[PDB]
Amino acid sequence: GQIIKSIAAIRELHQMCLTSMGPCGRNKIIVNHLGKIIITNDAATMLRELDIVHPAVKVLVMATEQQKIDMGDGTNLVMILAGELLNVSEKLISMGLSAVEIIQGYNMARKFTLKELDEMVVGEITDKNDKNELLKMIKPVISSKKYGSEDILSELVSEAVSHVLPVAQQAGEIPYFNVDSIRVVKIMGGSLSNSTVIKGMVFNREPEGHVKSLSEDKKHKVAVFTAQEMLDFSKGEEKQIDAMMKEIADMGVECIVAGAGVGELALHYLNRYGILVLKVPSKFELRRLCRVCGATPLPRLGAPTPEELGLVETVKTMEIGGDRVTVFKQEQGEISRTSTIILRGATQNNLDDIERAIDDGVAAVKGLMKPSGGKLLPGAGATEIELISRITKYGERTPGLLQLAIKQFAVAFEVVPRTLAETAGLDVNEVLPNLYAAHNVTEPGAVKTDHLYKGVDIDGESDEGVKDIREENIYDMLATKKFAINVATEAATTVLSIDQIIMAKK
Amino acid sequence: GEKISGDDIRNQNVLATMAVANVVKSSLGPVGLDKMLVDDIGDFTVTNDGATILSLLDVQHPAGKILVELAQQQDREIGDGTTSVVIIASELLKRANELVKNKIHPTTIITGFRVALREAIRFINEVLSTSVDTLGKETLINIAKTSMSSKIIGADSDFFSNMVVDALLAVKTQNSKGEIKYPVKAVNVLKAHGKSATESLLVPGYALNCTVASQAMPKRIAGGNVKIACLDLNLQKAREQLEQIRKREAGIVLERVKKIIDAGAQVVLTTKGIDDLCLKEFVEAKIMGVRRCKKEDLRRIARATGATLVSSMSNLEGEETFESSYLGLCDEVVQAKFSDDECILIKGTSKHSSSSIILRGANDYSLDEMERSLHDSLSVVKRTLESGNVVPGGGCVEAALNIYLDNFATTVGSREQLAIAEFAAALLIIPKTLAVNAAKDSSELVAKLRSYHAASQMAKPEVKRRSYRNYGLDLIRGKIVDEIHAGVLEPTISKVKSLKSALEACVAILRIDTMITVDPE
Amino acid sequence: GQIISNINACVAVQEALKPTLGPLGSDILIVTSNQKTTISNDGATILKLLDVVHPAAKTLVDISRAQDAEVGDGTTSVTILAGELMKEAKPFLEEGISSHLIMKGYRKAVSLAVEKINELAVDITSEKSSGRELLERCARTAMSSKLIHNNADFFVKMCVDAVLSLDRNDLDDKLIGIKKIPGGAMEESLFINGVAFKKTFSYAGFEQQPKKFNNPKILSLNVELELAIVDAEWQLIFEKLRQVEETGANIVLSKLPIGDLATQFFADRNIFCAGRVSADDMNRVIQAVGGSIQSTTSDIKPEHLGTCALFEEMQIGSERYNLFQGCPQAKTCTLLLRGGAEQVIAEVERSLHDAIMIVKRALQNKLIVAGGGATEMEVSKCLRDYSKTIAGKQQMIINAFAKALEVIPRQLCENAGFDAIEILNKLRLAHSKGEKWYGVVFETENIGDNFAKFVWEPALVKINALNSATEATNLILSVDETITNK
Amino acid sequence: TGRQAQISNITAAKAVADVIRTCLGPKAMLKMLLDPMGGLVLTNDGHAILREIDVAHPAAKSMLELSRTQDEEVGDGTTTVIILAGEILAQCAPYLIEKNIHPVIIIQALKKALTDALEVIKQVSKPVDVENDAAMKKLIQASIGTKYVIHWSEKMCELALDAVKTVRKDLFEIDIKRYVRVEKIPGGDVLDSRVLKGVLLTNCGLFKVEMIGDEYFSFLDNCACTIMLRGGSKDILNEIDRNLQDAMAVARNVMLSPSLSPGGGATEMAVSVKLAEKAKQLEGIQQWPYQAVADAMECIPRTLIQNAGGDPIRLLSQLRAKHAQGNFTTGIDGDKGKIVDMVSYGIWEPEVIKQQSVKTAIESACLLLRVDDIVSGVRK
Repeated sequence: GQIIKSIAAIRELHQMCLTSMGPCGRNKIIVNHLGKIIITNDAATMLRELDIVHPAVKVLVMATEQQKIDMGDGTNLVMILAGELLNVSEKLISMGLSAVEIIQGYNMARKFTLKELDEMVVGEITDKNDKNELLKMIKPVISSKKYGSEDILSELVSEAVSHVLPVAQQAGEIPYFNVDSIRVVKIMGGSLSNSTVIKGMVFNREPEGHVKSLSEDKKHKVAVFTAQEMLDFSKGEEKQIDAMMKEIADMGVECIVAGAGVGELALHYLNRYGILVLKVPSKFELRRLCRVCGATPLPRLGAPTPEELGLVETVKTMEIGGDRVTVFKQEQGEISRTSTIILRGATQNNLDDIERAIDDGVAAVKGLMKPSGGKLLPGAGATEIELISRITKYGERTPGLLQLAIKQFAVAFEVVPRTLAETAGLDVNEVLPNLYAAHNVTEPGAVKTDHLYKGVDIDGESDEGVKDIREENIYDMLATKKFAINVATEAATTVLSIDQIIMAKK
Repeated sequence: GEKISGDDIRNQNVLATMAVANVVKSSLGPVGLDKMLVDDIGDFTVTNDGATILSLLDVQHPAGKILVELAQQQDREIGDGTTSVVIIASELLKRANELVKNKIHPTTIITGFRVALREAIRFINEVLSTSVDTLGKETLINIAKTSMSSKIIGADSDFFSNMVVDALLAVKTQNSKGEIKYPVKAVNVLKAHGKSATESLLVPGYALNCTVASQAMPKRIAGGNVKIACLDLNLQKAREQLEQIRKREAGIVLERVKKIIDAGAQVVLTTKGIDDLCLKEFVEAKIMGVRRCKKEDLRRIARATGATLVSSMSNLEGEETFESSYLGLCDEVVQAKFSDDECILIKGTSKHSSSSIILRGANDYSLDEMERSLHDSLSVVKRTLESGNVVPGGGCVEAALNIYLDNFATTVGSREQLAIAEFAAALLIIPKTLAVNAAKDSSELVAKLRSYHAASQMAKPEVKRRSYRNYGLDLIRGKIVDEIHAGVLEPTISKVKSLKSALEACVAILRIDTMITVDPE
Repeated sequence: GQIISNINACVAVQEALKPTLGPLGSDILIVTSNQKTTISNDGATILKLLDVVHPAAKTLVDISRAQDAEVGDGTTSVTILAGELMKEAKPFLEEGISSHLIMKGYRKAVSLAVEKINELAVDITSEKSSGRELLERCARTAMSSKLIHNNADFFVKMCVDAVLSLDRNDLDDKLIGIKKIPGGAMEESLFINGVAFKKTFSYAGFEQQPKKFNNPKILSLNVELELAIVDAEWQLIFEKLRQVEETGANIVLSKLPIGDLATQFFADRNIFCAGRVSADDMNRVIQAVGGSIQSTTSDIKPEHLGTCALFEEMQIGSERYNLFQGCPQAKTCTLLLRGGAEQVIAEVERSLHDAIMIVKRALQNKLIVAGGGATEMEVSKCLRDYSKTIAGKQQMIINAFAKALEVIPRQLCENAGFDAIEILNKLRLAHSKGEKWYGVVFETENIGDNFAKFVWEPALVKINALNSATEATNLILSVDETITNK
Repeated sequence: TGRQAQISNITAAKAVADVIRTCLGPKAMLKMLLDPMGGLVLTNDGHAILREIDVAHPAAKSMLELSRTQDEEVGDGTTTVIILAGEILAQCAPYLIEKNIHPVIIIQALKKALTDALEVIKQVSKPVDVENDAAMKKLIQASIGTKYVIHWSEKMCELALDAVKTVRKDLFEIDIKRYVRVEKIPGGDVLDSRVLKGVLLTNCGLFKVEMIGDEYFSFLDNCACTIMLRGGSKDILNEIDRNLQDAMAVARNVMLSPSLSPGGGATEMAVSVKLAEKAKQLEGIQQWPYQAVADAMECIPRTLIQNAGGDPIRLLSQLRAKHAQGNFTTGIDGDKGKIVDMVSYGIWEPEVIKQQSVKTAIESACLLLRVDDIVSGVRK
């Protein structure tokens, strides 16, 4: 009522995410009750919008939150790995093996995998500020994320990270990384070649009264803010608003930021004194506005303190995507980080997949800076084949009942190379011997042989099966794999620990 | 009753055609798989033969039964390739469906297929070859390997090659106004189990399955001039007037046996069992008696040994006698134990020489498939010696002929060229189906094989030897190999009659317009 | 397998647009819940009001909505190509061929197609056709490729003169908006050099309004004028009228309507005023007269008052509208449609808005190629020779896309009543031994040269057509499952 | 239909094999059957079980003819060989209906498996001389341990071994042992027998006629042997022929294959551990379906563990380690489920027992894989 019932739901979702991962991977369409259509290959976003009536399989749904908080990438790899571990364990259940040795078998092999990740690591090379290093991290995401164009998207991200880079060369001990430092804007129409990068951050709003530049003012000033008796309130407000707006114009403040409701009488004087105003800033825009500009949102409607004010070297309100838009565009010299990357595309759904792909690229820098390093792992399924030889060796080194769990734990690794063959329509049985041909019988006496040095890249080479991953720069994140086996083991043992569903007053 | 017309009938014709077409798709090729049929009587029959399947196949569609009669006519005309020919009716009628929904007139489809097959003979003239073929050392073995397609005998075809060749070697005779041919369908096949495929024995003569009543008779006859007699009458005990008739009928039987003893017949063939009265006369005369003989097997004995069956003993007068012209002749009679039974071996017959084949298998279901597979191979060699023209195998014929039809369509032009292009794409299902049964890619070898035949017609001298042009295909390894190294070939008469018999078969489905179902009584 | 069921539902989308291809195409009638009759050839308005079932139908809608930016016209000959690529790919999807090889092979075919389209596009410049020629002689049949067949001769001598005033590098689409005037004729439409809008409200002095101004001045004011309490409410409104007269504005545009007090004060002084002014019309005056909008009378100053050459009161269709002429800055020429049929006004409304897109891309680059569906025939002819040697199975994949482009001449023969096979045999020799430029001619009902036919089409339409059909067809193959909650 | 039709065929043989799992060994269980007519048949022999049951699955009908072939050779203990044919079908579930492995590829792997199996059969080969009557006495008593005639076999099995050697001799040694004529006399004691060398009807010793209610006694002196059996009960003669007439297969198998293999399901233990080692040297695509055959080989000895009430997972851990390391002569005790080796177990079986078991299993397994689907309603 549970195991067989859950596996029926597992094989469903496992086959779904099987075609998501890989450069040949596929997307899916999800329609909610409101009619919203979302196309993405991410498993965390997929299961989030879907409504599942089976509480048993929901363990893998909530398990994605552990991966998104720790890393945010490799979500498709976790669902495929965790889903396969429960599929290969079905044979041990029919054999009569209790879950005691099954849970202990996965936990024993999990510690053995972490020991191999430190021995099998290569490509230290330890360079933060190189533009080529930013390309080596963002290129491999074409497997799990959108593979459409890796040439243009890799260049815009590398120029944006280097623009917001704190520098502080040698040892600067830089804390407080900015995840929000990268932002993209969806613009309907145009191709990807029309996209570019701006030193400042941009946003979608339209000017009304002035549209003038005003950035030529050579260190200008910007402010930030948080029957005759019937005319007593009317004339009373006209005298106060006039005096408050005049003192601002006397100080030479070209643009102000108003985060509250702006009346009709307020906008009347702004056109005469030539003062720009922002209309209804959101919550996430208000936090980015005060931190980058460095101005205090004084709630007083009067003249703000001229000592602390915002400054923008160069800003233009003219057209960008064909419509006039006022933006925050700036220059790194006199003002801080958090630039943006402007995207151009015809399909709005394709811009969403690029947004999720760039957001995962921010975690690549997080994985390098927060621990000692992100290191490297063989990409395109070349890491799993390295573990198959190690886990198989551990089965003979530890005789006992764990050999049945160790055997099924190594067989579960066959889904990763099958992913490349299934999504490409090629026979997995033809590519399988080409994968074993790298290590042959044993490893040659040379260091970093074709098993470690080369990998599986299938375009025209499907007959050969092996390709160098060094020139292709195809690698897997080490912090992701460490957290992948942790979430997969915790989620697999959780389903096996389920006994009976309990309903309380319903 | 029910009357429905329009294009929905033609869409239903191909729908019922593609439904039964899936039966012969998995059985095509040497790697093809068999299929089990439930006879509802408690037993089952597992066969890949299209002639046997379509006979038992239940088809509720009136047009679907046309393909059943098509395989029956190909058994007498060809005798092999049941699943390698009829299978073309699937995509050939499917590609024509797209033309029916369009403005293409059915006559253009009909005349388009007629001009394509009429001029296809000239295209086949390029791939033809004589009966000598290569330098030799393999002659009738290469044509014996033609039966490997659509059948599983290709694994054991190594030892069975010399068995089929030598079986048809000594059966030579003179018929057809003096033509030298082998009278096939006359070969006796015995079912047996045990040992392996390499232990199969070939008997250059006649073999009879029966049980000898008395073991003290001259079972083995040494020397020539052996006389054999055949009698259809039953001599045994059969129905104080009751005891007097029994004595009178006994004297009539002893008188008829006395006429056989006076003729000097060493072997007496009877239809039913032999009583004790005739056994005593056979021992004193040193004659071996035989009982439980089949009438169908006795007909071949009359042509082989020369002993004519006797319906009754009589003449113009009321005298009963056995003439000496009904006696047969052979070189020797040898009796040995074959599969828990002792069989009579008649070798070196006078009038006509026959041959027998003893087979071994796992169970009765295996012998039924091994018998018909080798029985169909006898017609492959027979039809090959009639017309010395042969074509290479491996499925490269269909891919090569479709390229010549591309330029042939531009020659005719007008509206008849579109039906030629659809006819070329219809023949492409044969090489693609073989890739499905071989667990390989379809368009992989198809796109490559057509590349070698694309420049085949563009070679002026044929530059040096053959850079591109070549024949044969390897299904196991999924590569392009030469016909000499692969050693596979097919007869031309089987390939010509394939699309020729299917011509009027596919058009008959197209000629159907209004469907009317009359309610039964 | 799941994609095949999704394609068959999307096949009927362009099969309803099947006859609509070409200038002989038909129209689709759409009736909504409001009983609004909409008859137009453009599929953008068709797909917008078309009921969608499977989410794949919205994919063609998003491309059609984005088609206005990429090209804007010829939508009948573009969107249909997205369904044809997936129609002939069904036998390949049933076999072991993955949809990735179809998507990867499509980009290789478009990369070779765009390379040939740029080769077909030739820019001579030099002494050949220049302004007022390329936009007239070569744009005669290029502007409207579908509708306005009988009235085409009228707009070439009219609409071309209106778009001539639009200089390059500007391309303002805000000032090209049209209006709906019931009654009249199409060829009798008057050219308007300034802002013109409807009154939308009738006045008691409607016949007494001033006929024309020598030096009019337009002022935009949002002040609402409406009437001890009686003397106070009447005096405050009277004081606001005197402050407006101090600026010397002969024309006052009020957002909210005005009462009788403001009307009588402006009528005695012969001062024009117009109420119920929309917000869209105010931005049109700012980009033409160059005035400003004053919310109240506190900040109103004399320098905020703009001016124009002259004012004129035009009476057409038994109704009078405001007419401005000689604006200080005008980048276009305002056109006013006429006719008694509302469907005809909306019919040419979509056509004239699609014709300005050609002028926009022509000013950037002036290029013409052979029209009438002959562009895909030369591209498909070149792909057959190259694809043979390109990456194995890609031979049959590109040849499927090469045969997918054959739907265009088959559709042109369906409306004209020709033979689909007869045109392929004549073009095959015309695009091989007949070099390139030989097209198809509908007038003489035979095959001829489009160079001497004078009919050309911009090659930029075919460039964005493949890009618009790129992510449209790739999204269908990249989605193997569709889930609909509840 | 297609792959779905093969799934029903795998479960058809799997359901039948699961019934005969407990039919092997001296601890073999029994099965009760209920027909629509109301009759009940309770027996431990799978021969009459497959004959009386009419199965609706067409694939299970092929196993009925296979049981007749296995029973034609020996018949005792060879009925459970069908399990091996059923385990291979269930072993293809991760491959055939999941990896989409082609059946001929599996059949080709079974061809190499059947060839490598015969090499392992020759590895456990233990020849023994047939001239010793005491060595051949304990050999025929192997199948007697499943019956209560054990202590009765002293005066029984000695008559069978002496009669076969007279009609066997040599020629190879191939001869016909069917010339023997066995006569059964109801009533009396089982210990009473008749020793007669000759033909029952030169210088004859004596001629006499005994007194028997059935017929008289006649002696014929030749220049052929008969057996007269006196049963200890009325209907016991049916079980006497099973322990003597049906026991002649042991005398036929020792002449064709003098070698001895571990008895009581202990032979395939050394085969499964050796087959896994031979798979690592193949290094090919077929290695996975070839190595998976060893997983189907270890399911047969689990029937003894299921009969001995043990844990097949934990017990086979030490058992499989003995055959793959210490020696291949080790075995499993079926009675108590113990590690006692076949050396002190005192029972050994000829090699042909497992030869014909694996040969008929692979030939029956490939034919089931060659069937794509099953159709009905032809109305023949």
